[PDB]
Amino acid sequence: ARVKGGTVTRKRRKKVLKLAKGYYGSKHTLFKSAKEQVMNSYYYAFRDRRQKKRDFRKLWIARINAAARMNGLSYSKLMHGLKLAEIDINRKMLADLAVNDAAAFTALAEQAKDALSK
Amino acid sequence: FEGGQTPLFRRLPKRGFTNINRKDYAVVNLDTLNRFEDGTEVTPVVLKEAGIVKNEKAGIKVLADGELTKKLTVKAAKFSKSAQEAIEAAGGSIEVI
Amino acid sequence: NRSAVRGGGRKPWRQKGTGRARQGSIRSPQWRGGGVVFGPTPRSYSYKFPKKVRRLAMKSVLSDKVAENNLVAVEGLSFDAPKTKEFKQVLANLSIDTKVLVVLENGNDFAALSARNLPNVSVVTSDNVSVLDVVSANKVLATQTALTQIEEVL
RNA sequence: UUAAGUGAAUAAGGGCGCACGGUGGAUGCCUUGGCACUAGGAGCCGAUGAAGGACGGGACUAACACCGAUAUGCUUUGGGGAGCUGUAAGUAAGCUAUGAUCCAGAGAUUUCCGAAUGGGGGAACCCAAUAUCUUUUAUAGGAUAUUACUUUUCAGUGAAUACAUAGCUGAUUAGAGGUAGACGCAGAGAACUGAAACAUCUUAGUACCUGCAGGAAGAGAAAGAAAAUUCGAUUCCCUGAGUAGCGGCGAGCGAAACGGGAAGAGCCCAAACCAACAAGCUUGUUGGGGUUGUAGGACUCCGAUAUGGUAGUCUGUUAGUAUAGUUGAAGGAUUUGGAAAAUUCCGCUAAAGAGGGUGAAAGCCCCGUAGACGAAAUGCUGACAACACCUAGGAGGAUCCUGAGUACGGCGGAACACGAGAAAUUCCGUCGGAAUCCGCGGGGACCAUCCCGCAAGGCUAAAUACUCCCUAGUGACCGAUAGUGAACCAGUACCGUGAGGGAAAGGUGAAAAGCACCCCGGAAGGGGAGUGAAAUAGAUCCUGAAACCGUGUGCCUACAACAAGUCAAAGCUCGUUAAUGAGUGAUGGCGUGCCUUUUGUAGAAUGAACCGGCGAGUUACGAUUGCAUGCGAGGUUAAGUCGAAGAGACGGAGCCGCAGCGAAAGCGAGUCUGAAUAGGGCGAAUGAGUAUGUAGUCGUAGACCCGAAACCAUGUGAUCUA
RNA sequence: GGUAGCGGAGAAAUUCCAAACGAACUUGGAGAUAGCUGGUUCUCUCCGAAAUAGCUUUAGGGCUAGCCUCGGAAUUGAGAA
RNA sequence: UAUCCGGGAGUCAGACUGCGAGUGAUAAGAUCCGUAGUCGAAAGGGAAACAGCCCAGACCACCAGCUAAGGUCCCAAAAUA
RNA sequence: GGUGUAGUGGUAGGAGAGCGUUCUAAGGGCGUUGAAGGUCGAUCGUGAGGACGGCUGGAGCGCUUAGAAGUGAGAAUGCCGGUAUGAGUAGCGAAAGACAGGUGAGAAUCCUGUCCACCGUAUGACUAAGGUUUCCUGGGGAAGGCUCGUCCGCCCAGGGUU
RNA sequence: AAGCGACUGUUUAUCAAAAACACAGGUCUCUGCAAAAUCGUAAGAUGAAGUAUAGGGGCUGACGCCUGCCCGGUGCUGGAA
RNA sequence: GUAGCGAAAUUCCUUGUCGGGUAAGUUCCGACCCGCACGAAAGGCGUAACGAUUUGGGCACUGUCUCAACGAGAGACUCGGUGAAAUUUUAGUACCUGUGAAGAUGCAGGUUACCCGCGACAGGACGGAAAGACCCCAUGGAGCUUUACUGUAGUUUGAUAU
RNA sequence: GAAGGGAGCUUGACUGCGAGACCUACAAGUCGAGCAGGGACGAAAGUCGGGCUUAGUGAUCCGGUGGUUCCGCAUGGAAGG
Ligand SMILES: [K+]
Ligand SMILES: [K+]
Ligand SMILES: [K+]
Ligand SMILES: [K+]
Ligand SMILES: [K+]
Ligand SMILES: [K+]
Ligand SMILES: [K+]
Ligand SMILES: [K+]
Ligand SMILES: [K+]
Ligand SMILES: [K+]
Ligand SMILES: [K+]
Ligand SMILES: [K+]
Ligand SMILES: [K+]
Ligand SMILES: [K+]
Ligand SMILES: [K+]
Ligand SMILES: [K+]
Ligand SMILES: [K+]
Ligand SMILES: [K+]
Ligand SMILES: [K+]
Ligand SMILES: [K+]
Ligand SMILES: [K+]
Ligand SMILES: [K+]
Ligand SMILES: [K+]
Ligand SMILES: [K+]
Ligand SMILES: [K+]
Ligand SMILES: [K+]
Ligand SMILES: [K+]
Ligand SMILES: [K+]
Ligand SMILES: [K+]
Ligand SMILES: [K+]
Ligand SMILES: [K+]
Ligand SMILES: [K+]
Ligand SMILES: [K+]
Ligand SMILES: [K+]
Ligand SMILES: [K+]
Ligand SMILES: [K+]
Ligand SMILES: [K+]
Ligand SMILES: [K+]
Ligand SMILES: [K+]
Ligand SMILES: [K+]
Ligand SMILES: [K+]
Ligand SMILES: [K+]
Ligand SMILES: [K+]
Ligand SMILES: [K+]
Ligand SMILES: [K+]
Ligand SMILES: [K+]
Ligand SMILES: [K+]
Ligand SMILES: [K+]
Ligand SMILES: [K+]
Ligand SMILES: [K+]
Ligand SMILES: [K+]
Ligand SMILES: [K+]
Ligand SMILES: [K+]
Ligand SMILES: [K+]
Ligand SMILES: [K+]
Ligand SMILES: [Mg+2]
Ligand SMILES: [Mg+2]
Ligand SMILES: [Mg+2]
Ligand SMILES: [Mg+2]
Ligand SMILES: [Mg+2]
Ligand SMILES: [Mg+2]
Ligand SMILES: [Mg+2]
Ligand SMILES: [Mg+2]
Ligand SMILES: [Mg+2]
Ligand SMILES: [Mg+2]
Ligand SMILES: [Mg+2]
Ligand SMILES: [Mg+2]
Ligand SMILES: [Mg+2]
Ligand SMILES: [Mg+2]
Ligand SMILES: [Mg+2]
Ligand SMILES: [Mg+2]
Ligand SMILES: [Mg+2]
Ligand SMILES: [Mg+2]
Ligand SMILES: [Mg+2]
Ligand SMILES: [Mg+2]
Ligand SMILES: [Mg+2]
Ligand SMILES: [Mg+2]
Ligand SMILES: [Mg+2]
Ligand SMILES: [Mg+2]
Ligand SMILES: [Mg+2]
Ligand SMILES: [Mg+2]
Ligand SMILES: [Mg+2]
Ligand SMILES: [Mg+2]
Ligand SMILES: [Mg+2]
Ligand SMILES: [Mg+2]
Ligand SMILES: [Mg+2]
Ligand SMILES: [Mg+2]
Ligand SMILES: [Mg+2]
Ligand SMILES: [Mg+2]
Ligand SMILES: [Mg+2]
Ligand SMILES: [Mg+2]
Ligand SMILES: [Mg+2]
Ligand SMILES: [Mg+2]
Ligand SMILES: [Mg+2]
Ligand SMILES: [Mg+2]
Ligand SMILES: [Mg+2]
Ligand SMILES: [Mg+2]
Ligand SMILES: [Mg+2]
Ligand SMILES: [Mg+2]
Ligand SMILES: [Mg+2]
Ligand SMILES: [Mg+2]
Ligand SMILES: [Mg+2]
Ligand SMILES: [Mg+2]
Ligand SMILES: [Mg+2]
Ligand SMILES: [Mg+2]
Ligand SMILES: [Mg+2]
Ligand SMILES: [Mg+2]
Ligand SMILES: [Mg+2]
Ligand SMILES: [Mg+2]
Ligand SMILES: [Mg+2]
Ligand SMILES: [Mg+2]
Ligand SMILES: [Mg+2]
Ligand SMILES: [Mg+2]
Ligand SMILES: [Mg+2]
Ligand SMILES: [Mg+2]
Ligand SMILES: [Mg+2]
Ligand SMILES: [Mg+2]
Ligand SMILES: [Mg+2]
Ligand SMILES: [Mg+2]
Ligand SMILES: [Mg+2]
Ligand SMILES: [Mg+2]
Ligand SMILES: [Mg+2]
Ligand SMILES: [Mg+2]
Repeated sequence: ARVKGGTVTRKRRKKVLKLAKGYYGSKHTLFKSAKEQVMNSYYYAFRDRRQKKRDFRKLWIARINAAARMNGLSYSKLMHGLKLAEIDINRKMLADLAVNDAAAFTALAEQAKDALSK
Repeated sequence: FEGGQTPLFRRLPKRGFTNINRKDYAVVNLDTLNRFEDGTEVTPVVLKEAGIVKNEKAGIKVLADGELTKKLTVKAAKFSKSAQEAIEAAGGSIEVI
Repeated sequence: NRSAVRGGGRKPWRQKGTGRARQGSIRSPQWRGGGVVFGPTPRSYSYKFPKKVRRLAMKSVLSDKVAENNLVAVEGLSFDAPKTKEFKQVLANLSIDTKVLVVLENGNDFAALSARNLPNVSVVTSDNVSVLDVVSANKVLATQTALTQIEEVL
């Protein structure tokens, strides 16, 4: 009852290689290099699915800060004022308003400043 | 093996001897004797046929572990004193084959 | 194994200096053409169950056939001469078309011969019947004398 | 126009994706051949020249195969019935219904070397003697037969030496050598290893060497096993049992009897004594006699000249069987197809629905199978007969016989599971050395009693071991890196002085139908034209992966520091298993491979050039635990017999459990210690086991795989070098 | 032509004995042994150490304990804070 | 959670930091103990990079929110508070 | 099955549950109207992995339940095969050749001629061993020849040792 | 001109050619012949078809001048109460 | 411990001290003798001749050197032909300072740097080659020694048999 | 309030044990009230299974000596355990 190698080996390695399409040279051509690279890609992918959330929050914060400065306020003062005024609009929506609906962002800033004054 | 520490058996001394004329008896108790009917003649052959004693060794010895309730004439290689008393008190008898 | 393969006595090359991986024989298992590590060896796969378990198994299969009503008992199977066409007609008369175990008493040679060549028919003598035969067969066609002998055997 | 600012596109080359090629031979499928076994057969061949070879034989002949100067074959007896002259095509020449080729039995021939044997020799070569024959006028030349050595027997010759003997000659007799890398018996006999070192011990009386064999061998007919009272040659299987024991009492080694089975078979001499013969009253030859332990036999009396048996025979007669063979049922259509066995529709056969082949998968096309039948010749077996060989009862003991340098003892070794130990029993060497029926040996030192037996002589079938071979089959065995090293011209090529080591290498297609002809080219090789179902099946020929190499291009790339990715993303290109699509990607964020080994490795520690294939905890027998099943104070069979190499049935011998305590006698739900009704220990009260399956772990085995320097035992080497 | 490995030969160097001689080469014991190095191939779920003590011709090995895991029994619940 | 019974292990090279001692020179990323933590076997955030320090334990998805250590002029998220 | 609460880093290592490979049995299927295998695809599942299409291919193969294992490779300076990198790089192995003519598809390299040059106690002439047809004649240019080749100690066919 | 070795020779094929080895000479010692010595289980060989002016073994090393003291210890040789 | 010789192939202290030789001499020669630790056949001292022996001095001679220059040839370089190898995890393969298994092309900060080559050099890749021979370890191996342990061939002595 | 010192008598520096504890990987080690046998001292209570406490020691195998109602390879002995 001999079980010769068969085709499972080729199938598994081909799956890895297909995962490695687009890599540089041997990193997509050769199974060993491809696998080693695919593992690093998995490591980076898992790590970046977390870093991606940080990056976009950072981006929204920066844009909100610019808009707040134009309206006569710092980012920190704006957020403190919004918390005082009970505004729960998050940073994603705030950044979108700053870029697209400048009037709406200005209205938000006015309420924030009023809460700060009170 | 103990990695060189003197093993336990080496620490302990040999003891005793085996008697060449050692005799062991197949043991039977009064509870097993209860399986027979009153007036029955209990014999080593009877026990072997009944399957109670497949190997009789040096002979059947009857012991008084349980309580006997039937009258029986018991034939065996040996009887404990308590076993003989119980058999006879039950109205039976004992014979040393 | 490496001991049985042909040749392979000498050391292929010296232990040190050559720069190659150290080797002991050209027949080592990692070598192409080298011996096999472990692998099949002649042995028996047969074991025995307790007699009581064997008897229970036989009774169980026969009882299962009867309960499902797949046991067809016939008064007798007589063929003046062996003729598979006649026996096939007998199966048709009994309305048996699936796999059948035909159980015959000893000596019913004409019945045995006439039935054996049918693709769906397995012929066994009442004295020689096994759990595997009964279980394989979808229906059991037995003669009355065969059933009597079976009852005696069990 | 001037000035300031912004500023795409381009690719020498490269990257990614995609498409198409090449290289290469993985994968799939397949199989010439293997592997492990079962049943039967056969277990030897050689001086009547073997095994193994060399050289030859064909119309062409390098190789294989076959054959031997009668050479690709001869004769004969059978089988078979149309082609045949092998592989192996191609010509060429032939044979064959007057029966070829082919198949089986028997026989003829069978060069040279080889034990090789007339002598020699560096195997397959050389040179002789004797006698007969042959060529030549004659020598030279050729053919045939004999010519080794030793052993047996005989005969003649024949020394020192007289007789003799020895030697020598002749005749006669039977040996040599090879195997089957197996099995048996014997002589001689390691080391690594284990003991965690090592010497006793273990490995192990193993490996190796040598001798002798036979189809089996060896053993075997009690100076036995025992002590239930009995059994009645030997061998082998189960069990006893990992028990009793042995053991630096360590590591380990390790029985036997009883019981259960397989198979069964018992017989001959020596001696006493008798008859004859011969020499020198005994003493050798011959024949009779006799064969043993509840002692036998002689010998002496009686009575029977039967009764049974055999392990004999190239003795037939007969049957069966082995080695060739003959016969052997049943399908046509329709659809797809190059092709039907596939599909569909109706049939038919089956004592045959095993299997193989046929243009794809066939019960009905072919070879077969079930079944029936068959042997001139030669073996083998069995019967029958014949011949042959064994085969006597009773009663007495007066006397005689019943195995001698033997048994046994001392010393020294060895074999018995038993390592000198308290050590029987068996054997070897050396020395000493008995008795003999009122006798002798043994029952584990030894003695007495009792019981059992009768050595120092021989033979003996069956059960048992093994398979180089032959025949017929089998396989939850391999399927071309596997399986034999070898599927193929393999023990070849190749390597080495030699012993010795030792490969690689399978697949066109159903069928060669193996690409006529034309075109470029010196060819090779291509493009057409053809064959074909298919030629991207074109001989490197099935499929045709990856590495690797190249052509084409959709996107990107010449201010950038990059473990090469991932996350975010414009632009461009494209449109899928239609999915909140795909390729590419300027630019930005983060970010030091995989493995091993480490306290800690991106590590400047180790491993990998890449790709593919192959490549490491298995099996057997035991121990133990869990889980599962059956039975349950019970559980269960082992060997073995029947049966398909099966299940199953029988087989209860044996094993585990139901009672323990004690070193042991022994006692026993207790027991041991102890003066003890005391205490305490171990047990019971307070019960579940056992057979099997399966899994985990362990032990014995190489024990998860690879790796030493080394050790030991046969051999091969002084063609280099001293 | 002779001397052959437990050996030969050596104007002597451990020197030569078929391109490696403190003991040739080949085959076999043999898969020598290796407490040493390397290697040991699919996946997911639950739990998850140790690098300590004692003894060891023992120190980079091993044995018992400690620490982990799986199953089970039972308790006047005995653990932790 | 502890015991106790049983099956299966691996571990016997530890490292650093804080605290308490010895050895050392009140040296060593030294050595040897005690004690706690971390690493080992732990990814993430901070300490530029930096196993052992500070914060904190990743079953997963999210272009949601609040905080820890540590930070808020630019690189670089947030006070030129 | 629903709700709730809690939990779900992990080496040595323990436990559990699965994926896939070959083969066996049974059942039920699929295949020249194209099986396995190969290749491509934007497909499904929590994982090992499973489908479905297009192309290639040309004859065997799935599925369900159970059973048995030569059952899974990426590393062993592992074995075998193939192919890379270095790289069109090292090297092409002691020395003199020139030209004309010829041959031929093709000439630095083959033939002929002329001059030149080299060895000449040899690099000449004989022989022994060893080699074993390498000798001669006629063809050939696949491979071998470190380039080339029309040529050769090579290949092919005949022949040659008195 | 000095050291070493007298000299010609020999040696680690393939890192050492030398002061190392050999050497003629010296000395000690064994050996009466089937010698001693050596190969071999033995037979049989060499020694040697030699015979103490010969043969084996140890040391020293041409030649020249020389070679002192110790016999307690260890070997050898002899002795034998 | 005599003769002889003695900082020696022997002298550690040591480049002993003194003298010769040199401008200058740890070497060399002569002498001295506190001979660490000479010494008489494992010979002492000396010695003509000899030495591809070791050592020091001198003459001659010179590219050995001051200190390099030129020339010839072969390779290297360009072209045509033929065409390897060690190595190699994949590489789009900078510098400084720092960090880190404490010596970074690859990590941090900063700096520098258009793309691809050719001829040269060898600082680095702890470069290649060889599983370090030094060192330590293994209850490894081998050869050798001896008043290590245990045996044993031989040799010898006695008893006994012949 | 002696465990230091002195005196008288003595031999408990006892035999069989021993609930329960400590220590501990094991093997071991340590303490022990109390029960019985038979005692020393003391009027009695009562103390005594060595010494103020903690070292003064060595597994097994093997062997010697003594005791023993144990075993005794057919049985009685023996040999030997
Ligand atoms: K381009
Ligand atoms: K011969
Ligand atoms: K054989
Ligand atoms: K040994
Ligand atoms: K060992
Ligand atoms: K026999
Ligand atoms: K056993
Ligand atoms: K031991
Ligand atoms: K007779
Ligand atoms: K056909
Ligand atoms: K068929
Ligand atoms: K016949
Ligand atoms: K004995
Ligand atoms: K006996
Ligand atoms: K007897
Ligand atoms: K094809
Ligand atoms: K491309
Ligand atoms: K990037
Ligand atoms: K290294
Ligand atoms: K008691
Ligand atoms: K008790
Ligand atoms: K059970
Ligand atoms: K079990
Ligand atoms: K193994
Ligand atoms: K194992
Ligand atoms: K020679
Ligand atoms: K020499
Ligand atoms: K446990
Ligand atoms: K600490
Ligand atoms: K497909
Ligand atoms: K395996
Ligand atoms: K590899
Ligand atoms: K290459
Ligand atoms: K290249
Ligand atoms: K030619
Ligand atoms: K010399
Ligand atoms: K000399
Ligand atoms: K001299
Ligand atoms: K010289
Ligand atoms: K020398
Ligand atoms: K002299
Ligand atoms: K001499
Ligand atoms: K001397
Ligand atoms: K001399
Ligand atoms: K002296
Ligand atoms: K003396
Ligand atoms: K001096
Ligand atoms: K000196
Ligand atoms: K001076
Ligand atoms: K000199
Ligand atoms: K010299
Ligand atoms: K010059
Ligand atoms: K490092
Ligand atoms: K360099
Ligand atoms: K050595
Ligand atoms: Mg594989
Ligand atoms: Mg977050
Ligand atoms: Mg072998
Ligand atoms: Mg290498
Ligand atoms: Mg093989
Ligand atoms: Mg005929
Ligand atoms: Mg001859
Ligand atoms: Mg050992
Ligand atoms: Mg025979
Ligand atoms: Mg037919
Ligand atoms: Mg049909
Ligand atoms: Mg023995
Ligand atoms: Mg004797
Ligand atoms: Mg005797
Ligand atoms: Mg008798
Ligand atoms: Mg026999
Ligand atoms: Mg093969
Ligand atoms: Mg293949
Ligand atoms: Mg092979
Ligand atoms: Mg194709
Ligand atoms: Mg092909
Ligand atoms: Mg710039
Ligand atoms: Mg640019
Ligand atoms: Mg380290
Ligand atoms: Mg490497
Ligand atoms: Mg020879
Ligand atoms: Mg020779
Ligand atoms: Mg030396
Ligand atoms: Mg050599
Ligand atoms: Mg062995
Ligand atoms: Mg956890
Ligand atoms: Mg010890
Ligand atoms: Mg430290
Ligand atoms: Mg670790
Ligand atoms: Mg961390
Ligand atoms: Mg790490
Ligand atoms: Mg906040
Ligand atoms: Mg900011
Ligand atoms: Mg400020
Ligand atoms: Mg978590
Ligand atoms: Mg398949
Ligand atoms: Mg495998
Ligand atoms: Mg590989
Ligand atoms: Mg280069
Ligand atoms: Mg040349
Ligand atoms: Mg000359
Ligand atoms: Mg020629
Ligand atoms: Mg020619
Ligand atoms: Mg060429
Ligand atoms: Mg000299
Ligand atoms: Mg000389
Ligand atoms: Mg040399
Ligand atoms: Mg030299
Ligand atoms: Mg000398
Ligand atoms: Mg001086
Ligand atoms: Mg001076
Ligand atoms: Mg001296
Ligand atoms: Mg002297
Ligand atoms: Mg001298
Ligand atoms: Mg070139
Ligand atoms: Mg640092
Ligand atoms: Mg640095
Ligand atoms: Mg980077
Ligand atoms: Mg590096
Ligand atoms: Mg290096
Ligand atoms: Mg090393
Ligand atoms: Mg007795
Ligand atoms: Mg006795």
